[PDB]
Amino acid sequence: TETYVLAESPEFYQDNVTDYTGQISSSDITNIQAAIDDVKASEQKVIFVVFLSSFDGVDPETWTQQALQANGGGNVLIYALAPEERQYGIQGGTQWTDAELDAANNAAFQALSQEDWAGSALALAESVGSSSSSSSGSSSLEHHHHHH
Repeated sequence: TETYVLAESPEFYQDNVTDYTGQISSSDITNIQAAIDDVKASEQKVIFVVFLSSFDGVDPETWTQQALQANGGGNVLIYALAPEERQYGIQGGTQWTDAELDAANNAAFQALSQEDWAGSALALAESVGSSSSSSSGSSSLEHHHHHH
């Protein structure tokens, strides 16, 4: 019974990638989004990538955590990147392990040293997307249509 669910997909989550830089190519933003949705669909984990100009005076890890608090991060992961200052921060919700967060940190960092800012977010998602196995649960949906 390792098949997927037909239709009834989550129509929420308009975007998982927000920029304040305008430096990231729109198509690559969609690529990052696609990588995140794989995690959202298989691991039920919702990642959020924010490309900031800088952190002003909030600090990267502190900024992410606060954004996570306001979001009530259950399955949420806040990733804040400041390309202008080569600094970043990564924090996940209750449904994320310290190991997952670290792997995501190392994943993004690889592209960040290369200054491939968009690739860091993409790699961050891929590090978790690769976890997508044949582990299917007993779940099935249907809008049984009213008649008489």
